[PDB]
Amino acid sequence: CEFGYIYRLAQDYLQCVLQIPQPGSGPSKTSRVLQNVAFSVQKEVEKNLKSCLDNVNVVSVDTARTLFNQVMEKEFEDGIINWGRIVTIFAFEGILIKKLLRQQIAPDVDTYKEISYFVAEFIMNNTGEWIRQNGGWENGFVKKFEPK
Ligand SMILES: *CCC(=O)N(c1ccc(O[C@@H]2CC[C@@H](N)C2)cc1)[C@@H](C)c1ccc(Cl)cc1
Repeated sequence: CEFGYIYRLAQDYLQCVLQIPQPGSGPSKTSRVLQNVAFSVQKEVEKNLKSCLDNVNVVSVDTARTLFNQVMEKEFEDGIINWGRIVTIFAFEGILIKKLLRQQIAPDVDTYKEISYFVAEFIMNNTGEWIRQNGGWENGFVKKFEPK
């Protein structure tokens, strides 16, 4: 799976990138596994996209949503879904939140909550069926990516 679960994953990942994990009992096992794998992918994508990223201006949540939709169209154009592509969604929201921290006009500290929202909406609406059919986060994602 439902929106709330995926929203919590997307928010936890933005708090990880922004170095502001929520004080308390901490993230779930699924969220901890995803943070590790998505960060590794994010570092590689930032290096590969360096020139592109140096000339982008993520000045608002609306612009971050437009850019996110454009990358997502190119990422899933062949219609296939797999777990690596789903990790790449999280890597792109991590890049967008870093850019918005630096370039947002009239910055708003709760902006990661709006970015998490549209990332969860995309994941639920476009990959939600595939995820449930492949075991969800607990019996699909975690089983594939948890430490050996
Ligand atoms: C610099 C180009 C650009 O502004 N954007 C962009 C287009 C396509 C990308 O595709 C990556 C590489 C191929 C796919 N596997 C994904 C990346 C970036 C826009 C649309 C954009 C810039 C920055 C961010 Cl973080 C998101 C989108």
